[PDB]
Amino acid sequence: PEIVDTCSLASPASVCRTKHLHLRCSVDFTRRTLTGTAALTVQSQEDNLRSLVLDTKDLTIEKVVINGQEVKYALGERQSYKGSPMEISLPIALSKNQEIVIEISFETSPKSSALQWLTPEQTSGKEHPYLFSQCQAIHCRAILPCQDTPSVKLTYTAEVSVPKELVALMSAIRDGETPDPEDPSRKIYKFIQKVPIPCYLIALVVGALESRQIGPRTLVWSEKEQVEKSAYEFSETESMLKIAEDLGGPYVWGQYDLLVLPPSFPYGGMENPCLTFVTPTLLAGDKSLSNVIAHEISHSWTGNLVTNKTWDHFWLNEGHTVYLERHICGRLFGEKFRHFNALGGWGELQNSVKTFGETHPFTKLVVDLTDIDPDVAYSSVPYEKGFALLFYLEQLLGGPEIFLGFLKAYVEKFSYKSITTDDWKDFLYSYFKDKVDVLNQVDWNAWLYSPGLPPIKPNYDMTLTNACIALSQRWITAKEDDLNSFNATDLKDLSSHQLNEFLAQTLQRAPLPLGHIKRMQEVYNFNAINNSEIRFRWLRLCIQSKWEDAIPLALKMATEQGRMKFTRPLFKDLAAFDKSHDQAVRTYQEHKASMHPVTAMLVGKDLKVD
Ligand SMILES: N[C@@H](CCC(=O)Nc1ccc(OC[C@@H](O)c2ccccc2)cc1)C(=O)O
Ligand SMILES: [Yb+3]
Ligand SMILES: [Yb+3]
Ligand SMILES: [Yb+3]
Ligand SMILES: [Zn+2]
Repeated sequence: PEIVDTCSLASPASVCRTKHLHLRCSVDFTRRTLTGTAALTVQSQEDNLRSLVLDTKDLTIEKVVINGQEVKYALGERQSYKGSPMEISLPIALSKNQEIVIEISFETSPKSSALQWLTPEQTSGKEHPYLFSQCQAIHCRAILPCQDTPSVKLTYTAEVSVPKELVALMSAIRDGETPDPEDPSRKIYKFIQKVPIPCYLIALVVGALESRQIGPRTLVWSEKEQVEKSAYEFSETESMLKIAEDLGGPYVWGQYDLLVLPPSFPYGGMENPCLTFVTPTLLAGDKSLSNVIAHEISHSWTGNLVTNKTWDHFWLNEGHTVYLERHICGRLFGEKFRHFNALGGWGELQNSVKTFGETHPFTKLVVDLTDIDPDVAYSSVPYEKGFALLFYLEQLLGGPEIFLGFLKAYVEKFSYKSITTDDWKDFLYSYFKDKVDVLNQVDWNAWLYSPGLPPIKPNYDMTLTNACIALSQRWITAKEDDLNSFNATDLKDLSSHQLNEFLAQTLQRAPLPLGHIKRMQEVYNFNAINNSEIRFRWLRLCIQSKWEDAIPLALKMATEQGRMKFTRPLFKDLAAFDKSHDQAVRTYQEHKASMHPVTAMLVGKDLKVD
């Protein structure tokens, strides 16, 4: 038995394992480069090892040093999105289990697909620049040479130099600050990560950062003007950490800090160990998007502790994480709320399947990513098909109490390791050996490997959903003589989550007649709502229903923030509406140079330009 990562060009885990990284680097805002040395401790897994291969993407290599001597190296030609393979020739041949430190002096490209450089005018303070990393899935190679695969896990110590008036933070514990020994006006921040992580969890941020304390092991980081709203928005963090510890075992990372990025941050969150990255679009002003925090918190076990071996098995990361997320929200707000969110996720699943097509290879639970850019295939499917499976099994195996017992053991058995769907399923059968017959009733083939909607829908409690269906249906079937009965009172007992679910449900039946959508704004005033989730679905409904007045609103939102879940479909909807098409394409061309590289490439492909 042997399994290879088809997203990596580096030497595989069965040949050699990276065990440690010493990073010393300089952050240069003038050149937009990351400069420095990456010292890799490498353990050989076979006898007679003469050379290894590492991943790179648009990297400049200065020199390769092994034991104080320069050695031979060769970069192969670029294989599109995978980058360029780097063969390093070792001077002394390695036996099984032997270690060598390989020091690579590197410079990053200004166009690194891992990083976004912000000018002062692109930030909030407007006086200092900004940089952030997003390595997931395979962008770490665009920062440093590494085995860019989640099948390898490594500790790391880092030392990064930044201008005196800026703060560096990494996916590690802060080791304190001391001025550069060979310095301009600079500060050299030190970091240590004692826990072995996959390299996609390596992260760096540099900007005019200030912090506020909101929990015993939690600090919110952001620019001065965001720190206030953030401290309030995420107050529930420690209480979420506590419930997550009860569900998955002890939290091993020591510290759980949050960082609120610039609006161009491409995701809801990123579970960078010790330092969760979140979008500023979470700042609703009422804590209502805090499920995203629960999500990143849950990754401290499912994802960061037990890690997908290859990206083919991404669903292990996200399925279990969404499962724990919804349990945190459930234990906080009630079991009925947990069902409401679970049904809404099925809803999102339905949408991804309709969008891709019910026979699309990207709707499979386990996808073959041979010659597929992980960024193109990314969707809600692994999240929600993954949640549905676990949810279904939970109901099948006798409830959440029993299944959370499996979950805890699963985290315990596979902690600090990298696993496949098969390891998971094999452990499932091992744990529930008293229930093998029940497990053989499940259509494993269809769930794991079939496209489309799952072969079976779980059971959902409907308490909080009914009012959403009632109202959505009323609008969807509305005629002229219903329009005057619609009223602000329709919304009186609805939470922001229910409002969102109402719009999601109505969006599935778009377009609605223009007159009806105009009447919707007349009676509900959905334009005045700043909740990003609500605004997003609302503006999509408007654009898809041919409302011209919504064009500048959707244009504003699509470019005033970068979160791909909002930005991409807004651009797509605006391209599909003939009134806005030209303007959508023009707006993207003006904004693309100052957008995030991954977001730019994706929106560009969405729009069929370049
Ligand atoms: N982890 C964060 C979001 C950023 C992220 O997951 N990045 C990312 C990007 C591309 C990926 O690609 C693999 C993906 O294309 C895929 C799709 C379907 C099935 C398996 C894998 C995986 C993760 C979070 O959950 O809050
Ligand atoms: Yb150089
Ligand atoms: Yb340079
Ligand atoms: Yb009627
Ligand atoms: Zn996740």
